[PDB]
Amino acid sequence: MKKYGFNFQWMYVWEEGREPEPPDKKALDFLAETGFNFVRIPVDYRFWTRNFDYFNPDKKVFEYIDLYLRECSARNIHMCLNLHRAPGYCINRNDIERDNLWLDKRAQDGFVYQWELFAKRYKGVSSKFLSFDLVNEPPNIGQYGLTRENHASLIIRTVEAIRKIDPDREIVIDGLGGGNIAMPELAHLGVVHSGRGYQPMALTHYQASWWDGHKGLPEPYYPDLLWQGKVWNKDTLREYYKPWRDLQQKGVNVHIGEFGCFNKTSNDVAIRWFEDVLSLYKEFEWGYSLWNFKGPFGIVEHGRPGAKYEYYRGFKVDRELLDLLVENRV
Repeated sequence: MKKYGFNFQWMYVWEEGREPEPPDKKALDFLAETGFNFVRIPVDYRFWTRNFDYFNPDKKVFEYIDLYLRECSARNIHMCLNLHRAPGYCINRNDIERDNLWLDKRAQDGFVYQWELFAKRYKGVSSKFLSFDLVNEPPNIGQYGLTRENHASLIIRTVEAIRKIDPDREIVIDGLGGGNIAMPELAHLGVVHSGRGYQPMALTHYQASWWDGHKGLPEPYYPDLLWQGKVWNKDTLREYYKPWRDLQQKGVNVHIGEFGCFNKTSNDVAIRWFEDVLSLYKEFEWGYSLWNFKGPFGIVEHGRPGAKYEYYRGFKVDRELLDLLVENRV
């Protein structure tokens, strides 16, 4: 059974005094009632770590993760725990970190220790219900000193550390270059390779303040969107996914950990793009997880101009988008 669901930001970004959110049981009920069976939980290690003191985690905070797992499992939903901001790295505001995970031994030791903590805490929980997504969207080769070699070495070290404690724990790794680049060098590790559905960024992240490349972009149109001297359409998406498909043909399990469109793009344009990526996922037999359930990248009153919402099982949803998400499952 393929994994279809949503990412939830309950413990996504830490701020002084901010407590992680309780699981959104009503949202989880919606997922269960509409056939979704997957939830990705990207977390900020600062929720349990003070001033980079990696080896002194506040384990009391893990009770929230226990709760998320319990509520997901009760509704037959698989939970994928991800370190979004990990010791020494976050794709967003990496400058806030003291260390650099890709080169610093102290950060790597802290990172491995975090994963060993979770491996020990959840040893015995079936992979049917729980998987570990090591680190969200690693940077581009040449950024922060990352190379395919040192990234692979760190992933292998972490995977071996987790497996020494719990050999049955399913592990997921994100593609390089912000989840865009396939990793044939890690194909034999027996882990899920997780890609993304945000291309073309000119469409999905149009007017997204956190994305530097949004500067000077024209109002998105689709298909055949001209961006960076390249025309984007379904054929271009196939080219983009080819390296991932080549790996899947070799026996590697692939999944789309995050995908979606921001809420500044015209809805007709967004829907047209969704039809292409989702039809490709169906053809490839890939599972997928939308970035938001509620929010700009979600199905509940996202806000795109032209969109219409209707009450359905507890929420005001974009029925057209919800239908597309359901129709492309295999």
